[PDB]
Amino acid sequence: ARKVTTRWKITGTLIAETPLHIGGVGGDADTDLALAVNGAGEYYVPGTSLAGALRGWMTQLLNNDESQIKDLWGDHLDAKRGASFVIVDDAVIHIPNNADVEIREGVGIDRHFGTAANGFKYSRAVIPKGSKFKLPLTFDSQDDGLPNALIQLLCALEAGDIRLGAAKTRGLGRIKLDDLKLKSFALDKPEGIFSALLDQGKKLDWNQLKANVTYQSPPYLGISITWNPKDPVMVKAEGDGLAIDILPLVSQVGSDVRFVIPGSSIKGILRTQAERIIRTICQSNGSEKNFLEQLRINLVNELFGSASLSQKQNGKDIDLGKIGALAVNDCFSSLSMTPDQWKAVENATEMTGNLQPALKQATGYPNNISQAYKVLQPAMHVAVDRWTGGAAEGMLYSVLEPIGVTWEPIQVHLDIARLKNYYHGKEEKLKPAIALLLLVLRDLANKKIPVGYGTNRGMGTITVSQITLNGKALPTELEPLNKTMTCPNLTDLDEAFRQDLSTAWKEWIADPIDLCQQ
Amino acid sequence: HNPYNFVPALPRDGITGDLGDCAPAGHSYYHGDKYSGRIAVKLTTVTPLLIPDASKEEINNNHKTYPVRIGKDGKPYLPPTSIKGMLRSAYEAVTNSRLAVFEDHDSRLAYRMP
Amino acid sequence: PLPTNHPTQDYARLIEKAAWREAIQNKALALASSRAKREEILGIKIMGKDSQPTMTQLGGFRSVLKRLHSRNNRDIVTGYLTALEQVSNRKEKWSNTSQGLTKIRNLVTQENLIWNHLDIDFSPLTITQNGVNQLKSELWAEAVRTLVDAIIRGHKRDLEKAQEN
Amino acid sequence: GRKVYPHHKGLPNGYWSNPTEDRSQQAIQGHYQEYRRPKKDGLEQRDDQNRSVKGWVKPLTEFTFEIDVTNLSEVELGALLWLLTLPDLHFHRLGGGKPLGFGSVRLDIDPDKT
Repeated sequence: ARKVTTRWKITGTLIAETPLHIGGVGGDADTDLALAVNGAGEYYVPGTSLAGALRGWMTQLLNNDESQIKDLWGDHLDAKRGASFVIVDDAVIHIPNNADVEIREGVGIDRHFGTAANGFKYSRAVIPKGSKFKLPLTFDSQDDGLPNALIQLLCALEAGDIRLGAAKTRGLGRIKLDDLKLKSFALDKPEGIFSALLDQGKKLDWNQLKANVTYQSPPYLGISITWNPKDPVMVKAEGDGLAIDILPLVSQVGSDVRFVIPGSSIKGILRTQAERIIRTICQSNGSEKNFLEQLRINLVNELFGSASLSQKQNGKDIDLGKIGALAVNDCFSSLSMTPDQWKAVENATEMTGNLQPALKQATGYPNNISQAYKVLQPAMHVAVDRWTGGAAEGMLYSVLEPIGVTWEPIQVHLDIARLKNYYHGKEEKLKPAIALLLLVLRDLANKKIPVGYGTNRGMGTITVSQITLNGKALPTELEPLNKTMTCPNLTDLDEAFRQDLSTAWKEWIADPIDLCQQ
Repeated sequence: HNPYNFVPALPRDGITGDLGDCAPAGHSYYHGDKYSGRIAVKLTTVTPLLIPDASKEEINNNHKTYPVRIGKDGKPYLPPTSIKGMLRSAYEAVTNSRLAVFEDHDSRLAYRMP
Repeated sequence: PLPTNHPTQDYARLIEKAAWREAIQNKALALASSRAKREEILGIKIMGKDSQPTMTQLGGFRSVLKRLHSRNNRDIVTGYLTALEQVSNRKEKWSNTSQGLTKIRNLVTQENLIWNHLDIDFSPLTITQNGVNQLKSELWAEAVRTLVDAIIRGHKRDLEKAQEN
Repeated sequence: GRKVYPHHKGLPNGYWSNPTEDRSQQAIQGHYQEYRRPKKDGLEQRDDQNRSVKGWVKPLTEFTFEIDVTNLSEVELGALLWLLTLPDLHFHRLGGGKPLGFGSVRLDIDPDKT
């Protein structure tokens, strides 16, 4: 056979730290994008999808060196490499308790009219959060010990730095490894081959290898925004309720339901303001473009990403698509409910009847409707007919306004390494994208970006009390980003840095080239 | 005086410019010629303001009693939708726009003979 | 057919659900491809440019049918239908349907009726003894959802041919 | 045209004061307590034609709100700012009970936050 000095069984629990979507061929009559299922119909991570997740990350770690990658992941064409030395099995996903798959609604909002673009209405089945699956990894070593690149990979898994599945920038795909175990079998020797057959291997202390190494986390900037809703903030639930027509969106977060602001939603509002800034400077209109064309404007194509779209340039064929360097994570409330407490609200039928206990229960104030309704408040609304007054026939509707729901910080993740690759390594080309992002954050802090449903209709205004910029391995001129800002107008960043960004920003405004074309 | 009256909705055929029907300015960018920004308004009550909280309405013998709607600080929560509808109906009047909420009104009404 | 106790009965049942699910899906496509079959199953019809009921009323129903995960959830859809029926203006929204509100009530509450509409011969698609009775009891709610989703899509895309002129 | 509820000008001192008192049957300073359901036989007429309110927002209380506007033309903006800068004793009507005199409000701009 292939010689194996030592075989390693590497295993542990991978937890969805955000929702997850590995897609099958697509579409189950309940979702336009349907989760991948094994032959038993169980939700699973294809070992292909995890192998490429871990190989892909390793490719960025190792500066896209083909040699060491193919040394561990095999190669079809080298005459001495062939099959992979890392085996990745298919891993079934255990959704916590037996929580069902969530369906997540999606819409594209026309940048001219500010409303749902026609056709751009979709839904994605997503694995909840808290869901667990096995890390099914085996490594056949021909060298002695365990590769540094493979130790670095396992460090990134425990750091939660690898992302899996679809929609990685739009909320999804974060996994974390826990309870990593290493079993070693010296298949080169009699005692180790029999141990493979009988004894389940020598346990290695991961903490020993974890001490021998420093985790080489790639360049990234992380933005964490602390917001409290000023006006109620909520994404609309997928369909009208009984006692309340318009209910907040919830997600399963372990064994409990929490109010969620999808990262798809925070990313679309940030993208919308980012694009509006760019178009405002260039005085570039969006009314004649269709929605896919409206999205495709400079700097946001790199930051927020662009659709895959192969185009013949001239003989050469180029993908216009790139993943977003900017990734936003779903936001969740401080406020959780048991999965049935919320069903008590969704299935309430009378606003002054059984809804009152349901909200008293779910808010945690079973005996204070006043305190309960300072958290979740039902609001009736009328359309008033313009000749008669009174109310228009049929136009009576109710919102469950989460007036006092408290939220977790919004967490944005800028892959500086991904941007730098788009800019072909040129760290000087980062400054306009950074300048744009800080301008978008200045607007977010100044209440210029409302979030969620009903922003024009009494909801969606947020107060931003802190923004914490916390990058790692940033290029030396971007290091003044490492700041906790509390002034909305960025004046906590050093003026010499804000002037340097402003200079590069103004240089780009003067000639707004496609900054990743070279 | 009857406690309601009307504001004449003049027909608007041949009305031109910003008072006419027009394609909307849109949301894609801030137009060089068109204003955007924040207006701060003070609203002060002259007569008492009813802000009934129908979520907390209490009923005896089919009669409904409403508390005032209050926010998370216990001050009255005046809804922005209620402000917006006041403002819009006032705006539609002085601008003479289309009437935003006209229900069906497509049946003949009825009256009684003397 | 396999003996009920046969060791490969579990594995065979995975093959059966797959063959049934894809059969239900393909038939739902076919049934939704004709406007007479849409009107028979749900009462939904086109009246020139008009849809009976409006697509918004179909979307409301379809959003409730997403909650029909099992026959213990048919009370959710019957809850919606009674609330719709108890409000005169919403009931009138469904007049000029071919009795669509009761057709929906039936499909959600008569378990045989989805299978009558689908009218799939499941004998070539089952190999487990008592496969038909168990899979019908298992795949019912999914078949209901699948057929209504196909009908409402085929309705809207026939509406687009009448409406977009 | 557009139905409006003219401001109840000239309501006397103490009109809204002590509103539980059934002053509906005396012309105190020439006005009856028009906002309150009269008592019948000395008992409250809490029938199912009227509502009741547990309280209201006092007169002379003040609210601040903000308007964020996008791409308003000078006509569209000037129409809005005219409503928000009406001369003295022009009052907007807000919320419920407008036929009874409730919800007359003065809107004016805070220029320092605009």
